[PDB]
Amino acid sequence: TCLNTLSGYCDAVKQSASSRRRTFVVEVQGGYSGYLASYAGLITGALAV
Amino acid sequence: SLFNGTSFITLFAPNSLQASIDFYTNFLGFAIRKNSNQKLQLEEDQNNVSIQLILDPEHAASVSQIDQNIRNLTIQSNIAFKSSSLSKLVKLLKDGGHPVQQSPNEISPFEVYTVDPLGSLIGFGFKNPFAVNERVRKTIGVMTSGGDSPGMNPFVRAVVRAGIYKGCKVFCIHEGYEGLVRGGEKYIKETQWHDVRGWLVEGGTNIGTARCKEFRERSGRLKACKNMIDMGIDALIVCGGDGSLTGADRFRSEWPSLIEEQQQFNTHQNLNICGAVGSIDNDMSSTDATIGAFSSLDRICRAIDYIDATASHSRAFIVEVMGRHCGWLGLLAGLATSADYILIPEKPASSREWQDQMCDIVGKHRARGKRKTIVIVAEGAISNDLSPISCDQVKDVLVNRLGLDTRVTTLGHVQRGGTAVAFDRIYATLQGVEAVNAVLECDADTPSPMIAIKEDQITRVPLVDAVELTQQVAKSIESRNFKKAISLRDSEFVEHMKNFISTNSDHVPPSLPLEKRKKIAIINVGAPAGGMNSAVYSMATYCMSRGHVPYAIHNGFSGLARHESVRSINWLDIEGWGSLGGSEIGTNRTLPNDADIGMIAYFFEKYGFDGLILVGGFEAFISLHQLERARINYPSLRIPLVLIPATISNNVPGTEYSLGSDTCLNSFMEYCDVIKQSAAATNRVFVVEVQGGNSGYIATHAQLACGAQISYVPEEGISLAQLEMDINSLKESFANDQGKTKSGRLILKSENASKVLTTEVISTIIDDEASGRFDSKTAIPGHVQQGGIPSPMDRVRASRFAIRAVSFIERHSDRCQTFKNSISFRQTDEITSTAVVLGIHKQLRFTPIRQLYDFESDVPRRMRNIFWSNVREISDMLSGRTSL
Amino acid sequence: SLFNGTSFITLFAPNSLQASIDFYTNFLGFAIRKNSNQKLQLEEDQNNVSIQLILDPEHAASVSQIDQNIRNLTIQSNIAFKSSSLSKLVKLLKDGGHPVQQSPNEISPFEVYTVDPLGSLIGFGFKNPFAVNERVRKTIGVMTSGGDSPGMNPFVRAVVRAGIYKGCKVFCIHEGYEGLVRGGEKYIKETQWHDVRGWLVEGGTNIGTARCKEFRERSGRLKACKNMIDMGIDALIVCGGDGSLTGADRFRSEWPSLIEEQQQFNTHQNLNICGAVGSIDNDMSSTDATIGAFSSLDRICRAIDYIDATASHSRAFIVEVMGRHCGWLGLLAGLATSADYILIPEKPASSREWQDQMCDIVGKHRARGKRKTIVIVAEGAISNDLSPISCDQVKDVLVNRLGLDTRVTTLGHVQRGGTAVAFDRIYATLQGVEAVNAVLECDADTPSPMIAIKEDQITRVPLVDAVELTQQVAKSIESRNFKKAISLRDSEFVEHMKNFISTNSDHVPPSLPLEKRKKIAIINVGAPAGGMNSAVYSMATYCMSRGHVPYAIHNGFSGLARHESVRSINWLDIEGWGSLGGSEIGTNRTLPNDADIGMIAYFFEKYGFDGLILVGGFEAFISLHQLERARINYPSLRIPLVLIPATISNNVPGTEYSLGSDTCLNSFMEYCDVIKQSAAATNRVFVVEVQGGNSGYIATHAQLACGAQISYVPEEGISLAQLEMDINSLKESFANDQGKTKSGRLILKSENASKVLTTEVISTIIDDEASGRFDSKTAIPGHVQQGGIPSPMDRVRASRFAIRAVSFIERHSDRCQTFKNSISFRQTDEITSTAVVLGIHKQLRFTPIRQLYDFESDVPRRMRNIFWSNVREISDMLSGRTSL
Ligand SMILES: Nc1ncnc2c1ncn2[C@@H]1O[C@H](COP(=O)(O)OP(=O)(O)OP(=O)(O)O)[C@@H](O)[C@H]1O
Ligand SMILES: Nc1ncnc2c1ncn2[C@@H]1O[C@H](COP(=O)(O)OP(=O)(O)OP(=O)(O)O)[C@@H](O)[C@H]1O
Repeated sequence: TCLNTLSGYCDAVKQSASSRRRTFVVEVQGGYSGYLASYAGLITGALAV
Repeated sequence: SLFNGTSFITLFAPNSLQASIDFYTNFLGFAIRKNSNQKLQLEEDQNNVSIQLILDPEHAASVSQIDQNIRNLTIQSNIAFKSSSLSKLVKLLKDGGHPVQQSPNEISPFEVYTVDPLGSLIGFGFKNPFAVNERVRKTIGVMTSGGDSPGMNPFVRAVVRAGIYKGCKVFCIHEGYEGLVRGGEKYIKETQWHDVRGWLVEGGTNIGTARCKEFRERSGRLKACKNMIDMGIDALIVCGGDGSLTGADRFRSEWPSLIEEQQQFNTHQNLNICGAVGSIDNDMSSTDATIGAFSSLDRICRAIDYIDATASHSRAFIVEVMGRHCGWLGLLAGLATSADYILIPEKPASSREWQDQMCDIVGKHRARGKRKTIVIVAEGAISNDLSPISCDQVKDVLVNRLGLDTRVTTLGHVQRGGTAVAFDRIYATLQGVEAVNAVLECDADTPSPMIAIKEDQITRVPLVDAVELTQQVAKSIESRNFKKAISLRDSEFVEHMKNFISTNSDHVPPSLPLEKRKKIAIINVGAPAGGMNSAVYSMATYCMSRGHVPYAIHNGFSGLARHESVRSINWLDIEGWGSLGGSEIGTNRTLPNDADIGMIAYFFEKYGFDGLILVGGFEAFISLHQLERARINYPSLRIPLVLIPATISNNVPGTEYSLGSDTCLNSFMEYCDVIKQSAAATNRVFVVEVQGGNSGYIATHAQLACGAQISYVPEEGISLAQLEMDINSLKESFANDQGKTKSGRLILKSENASKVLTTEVISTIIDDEASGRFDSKTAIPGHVQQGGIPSPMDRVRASRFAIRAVSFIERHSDRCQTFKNSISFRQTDEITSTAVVLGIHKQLRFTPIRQLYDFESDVPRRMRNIFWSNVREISDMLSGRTSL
Repeated sequence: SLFNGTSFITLFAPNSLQASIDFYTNFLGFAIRKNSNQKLQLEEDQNNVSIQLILDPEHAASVSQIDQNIRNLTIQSNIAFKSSSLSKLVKLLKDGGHPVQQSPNEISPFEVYTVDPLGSLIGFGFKNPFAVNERVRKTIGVMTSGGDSPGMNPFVRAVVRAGIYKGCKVFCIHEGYEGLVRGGEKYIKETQWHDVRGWLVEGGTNIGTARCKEFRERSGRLKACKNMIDMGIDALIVCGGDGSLTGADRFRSEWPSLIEEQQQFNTHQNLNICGAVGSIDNDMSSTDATIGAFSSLDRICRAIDYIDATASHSRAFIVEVMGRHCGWLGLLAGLATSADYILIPEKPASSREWQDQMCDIVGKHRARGKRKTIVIVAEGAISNDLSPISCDQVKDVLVNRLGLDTRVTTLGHVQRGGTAVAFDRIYATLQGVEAVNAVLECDADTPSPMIAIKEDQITRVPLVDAVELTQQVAKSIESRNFKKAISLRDSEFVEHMKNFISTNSDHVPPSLPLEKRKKIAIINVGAPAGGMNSAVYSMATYCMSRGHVPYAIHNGFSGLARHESVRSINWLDIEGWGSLGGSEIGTNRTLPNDADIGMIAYFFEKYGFDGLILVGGFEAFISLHQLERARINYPSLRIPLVLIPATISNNVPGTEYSLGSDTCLNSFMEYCDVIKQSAAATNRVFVVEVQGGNSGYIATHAQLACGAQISYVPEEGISLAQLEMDINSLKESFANDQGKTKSGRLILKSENASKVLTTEVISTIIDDEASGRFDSKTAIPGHVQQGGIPSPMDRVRASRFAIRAVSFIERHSDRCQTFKNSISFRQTDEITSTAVVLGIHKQLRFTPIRQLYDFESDVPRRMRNIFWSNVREISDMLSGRTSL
């Protein structure tokens, strides 16, 4: 559910990133494990994670 | 020195003297000195102001009269006075029939004329900021009728709370008329404030609806009447459909059922009844939008959007739409999703068979390049001869007459389910509030009201007249006068019908003669907003419909001046633009003067634009004014300039509705729901940072739609005293949650409300003060609130406005070409009227940029007087907020 | 269109044609077309630029010559060219002897004339930012001589490091000449880079000084010579006093001591010698300040300040000052602390007994109100007949001739102890660096240098000529020609002597005739700075001395315009102002145009000011320009306007020294010392946030004075690569501390260096990267760096500048009154010269505001080209910093 919520959230981020904003640092709250962030990165086409 | 001071001004009168004596005393505050030697005007004590008046024939009546009229041209020796707050005197003179001259009309020196002309007034000796300005009780019954309509719960929540606040018992009549006829504690339950907790999010009707067979007869209507008098219900509020309200109207006229079988008959003598339309159909005639209509429209468009989100030849798609009597849902879905052909009851095929009509329109679209054909079939889809047209009927024509593989999508109950859209939540809530007030304000001589919306404004309309009018429309359809039926529907319906067929029709010869065809350009200025692309799509397709040449100025004023970004608009290239988010053209915050104004003017003449449409926020607002003021230098700019406000903020003066604010409101409303749901799962508050800048519009509306306890707005700010009061409110709120529904708590804080007391700071103060009784967490979504796919409302409103903009340019172009082809342009009133802002006011009106810039805006760094003050009051009422 | 393009310009010549052919080819880049038909000028390939020249008699020589001279008045039909970077062509024309016309001289259109006049050039069609611009090995020996002088350790530190960096062995000659004569490893030790650690803070001389009796004779001079050749010392650096350097000079001439008693005589044939003055006295003639002079002056003023910090009648105080030969310390202390009477050798009483002179001056002061009489007695205090005057001698006169209870304060060794003041640390260090270079650059044909300071600039002066000149002064004193002796001292000494006696003398008839007496006003604009009050004190007392009427404009331009803050200056009221911090008058950042410029002008005429002295920073700089530009409107402003820069930042162009920068430098230097000392106590770094705004001057100088490893400046910024490099430097620095002195580590970061990489952020990055090997802590003192009690230097410099300001107003007032009394003021060159900035440049000069505002400043939001580039290079050298 979270990954679905995040991908959708980022789709709206990249659309608002098209004289407002260019690069976005989306903060993922997945505890002390990089799983959430890593998964989210792959599915959103993030530059750096 | 030798000219040590100024003693007095000496004035000579002809022979008569009194006219001036009355002027300087009433207008300037002077007084005649006691015991006059012949037949001195001093101001006041502890001063040195004096004007001497003599009746000696030293000044002629003929000369003075000629000089007064000579001054009526907007030079002579004069006298100036030191006077504080000149603004007040200027108004007093102007309204008193005296002309005045001033610096920025804000203002520095004021100058008027008497029989003694040129009487100046300065607000100081030399240039500097000026001299400081001196010195009633009745128990209510709510019920819902007809099919499920999103927004019925928000309405009931509103009625329960409003009525409670106004000090009266609220009863919820379960199962509508069935519950009213059966009566008893079983169906008529007393409802408390905490019983309607979090109903904003809830879909359908928690009270319930039921079709009562008995109430259709006098048998039941009497039983229902008894039950109200037994329950002590002094007033009824019905929230339902057409017949649902017609039956309430019949019950109103049949109320004198005194039936001997007197204490109760004396008290419960009159029926206080109020109606609100709870329908997805939007069939009721005296309202612009019924409760549930936009949520239903949203469900339909959500499906169409998914259908469009794919590849392919020989494909047709049918969207079977719910809505038995009206074609509003079909027409608006068709408009919002640019459907090829719509089958609605108000516009059946007339000059040719519906199959021939459909195939021609569909065919033309496919031939020009459009591969995804979408056909919308209304529940009330009908032919000339009133024969209902089914989906299968439509499917076989597409499969057999054309070679298309047709896949039908039917919404069914989807169109009644889900939470109410922001518009339905905001409007159903306000309607609930109004329904209570109407019911309380009611007197036996006042005709029973129905709550209605008329161009984004809540009004009261007689229920009888609304019931009669809806029947008149049904009569027109049944009597086969569809053209008449269309005109009988609200003015928005007739405009949308016109808008749709024109935008649907490039592939037919132009509607204007060669001479009347123009070159219209469009730009996007500011941050992106939902409907920017729709305004462009609608304007281009409408231009093609008329025979105009639509031009798109890519990437604002910077793109034009530095790069010659004038680009043509091709119908096939703009396919699906009405449904796309952001700005395809490209938008920026660059102003015409921050880009080359001379270069903008050069390209305007190079491409010979006959008009300009600006779609954007406050920067596009300033842009209009900058282009208007440059008209003196450049004849190329002496053409109609129209602004269609597009900001998520709603900071642009001229409109009460900016494009993209509903898209934004709905995305934030969906975000806040999840946050409140999360708070409901754990004794916790959320401080939710809101966008919109210096405009508090979005946080105001999000507070109402989400049920936030507080909303901190930039216009009010955040005081420590209010913060302490509000924190103590939270402390008490959680101490009283023992027993009630756990719906969760929100505080909405517009980033601009406080630079010091920030979302994060506020939340840490809540934790500090909470003393472990509850916690606070922030929710900072960011400048993502824009949203992708624009709301059906935004897509629809943008279409309407883009067309009104083109139509204004059509009207004013002839007048402009007089100023365009001529030098010696002195910047008259006929020309300033052409640089305008399209807007909603109570009425859809074009307002000249001059009056809104000079008088209606914080032109400066603030970029923003609010209208939403009442919405604020109601949302504080509904959440129990105590201000200071 | 029909006029589709522009082919070529056709020019007709008289009969001769060649002069123009040479002009358009050299100046415009044109070329003559190959094989001319008669006896075409095209620019380049793939273009369309062409100018046709015909020799047909269609244009007359007489008409063309008259038209060229007619244009020499700064209208005619012309031709404009599209050309990038017009600035380059304008310089090429002007320097080539051709006049040009332009927009802001920054610039937009350029226009010159040939035999074919008015050849225009535009940098674009219409208004917008323009078209982009196209396409040697020798081993050194250091010694200190004479009495302890603060700054001797900083100097030696500099010599040891500079010499090491330049790749040569440095030997420290312990016990000066004694060590040189005795020789051996016992006195001549090889010194390493880490051996001079934290010597900046250390007082006196770590090497040591000793009076060598043997070196006074040829007996010792020979022994010393041997020891140098035995130690292999190829060069000597002496840091000491007068005789200390005269003895080195005698040793230089006596160096040809070949003495047979040849390998060594061949190599060590010439004496590379360099001198630096290490004295508190400031007696050496070819330098403006000797090393230790300002620290000694500081000790004296610290005592006088404590004496003044009390109540009381019948009280006199004697400050016995160390300084045997010169009166510089006495004179400067007297000036900085406004002492009543000073007893210095250069100015003994002449026309009357010193007792009569003293009693008269002291008496006059007490009579006018001054209750705390301060008398300064020099070590060299003398009478006409060269009889030394003692403290007791002075005490008895005050106790017996006047009724004063006299308490003597004697500084003694206090005047040689303590750390060197910021000026001494900065200057001694740079002198050390220069001494090394001088010694290396030396050749047998070059006369032995002495390092000298000449108006804040390090220079080389022949030691013989400096030794000779000091003797000449001593001769003048001994031959009783004190007037001569005074003139023989540096130009600053003669000016200070004049400044002191004039400021000491309201209580004597004015020095100017009635006609030549003026009304001079003073304002303080910007944030407070040490010396603002001193500039006011000195200007008022100097005005009274001349017979002028000194006026003070309280609380800047806002106070004048809004409140009429013109106030008179009473001598008794300004008692002790020269020693007070901040602004007694009141200062603010309000600009003349942000206050009413018309009102400023009104009060300037109401009070009839003959001149204005602005004491303040960049806002006072803008203020000058704003007052200068308003001269066209207001005759009242057509008077000399003088700015004395006062900022802790040193951001004002026109000076290299702003008032209050030494006060500030010293307070921050004292702060950094404590922070470094704390770092030294715990493997720790401190990131110290520095003030000064967008000016990197204070952090540059603080880095040098404190021994900070890095200083992050706004002009350079802070890159991640430099930050990583610098962190790795720290990593290595701590890894190498194993064995050496623990002196502590500092990084100075100007707040404006980075908005992202802040003091706190930088420090957290250091900890992250340090990986537990060391830690980082911040030091953020804040906007407190201003400082109270201004430095003696600031008090003294402010006096000097205030007097130069009054003297300029005296000179220029006569010229101004021509423009003042006349309308038709066309804003000439004679008038623009009067609005000036007083400043230090290499020379003390007045620079017209026009050239510094238009060309030398970042007028905009930056408020600031730097000079301190070399200081930066040296401080990185001394700390081992590696840039990118
Ligand atoms: N139901 C519809 N859905 C979409 N577009 C329509 C529809 N009806 C008409 N139009 C638009 O109007 C254009 C003209 O339609 P048409 O030629 O059939 O004339 P009409 O006056 O609307 O029809 P009739 O006289 O039969 O009612 C169409 O080609 C189409 O682009
Ligand atoms: N040693 C001093 N200390 C302080 N002020 C002095 C001193 N000598 C002179 N002045 C100042 O100069 C003023 C005028 O001095 P004076 O009346 O002695 O004439 P003079 O030219 O300085 O003396 P002389 O001819 O004896 O050298 C004094 O009233 C005082 O302002």
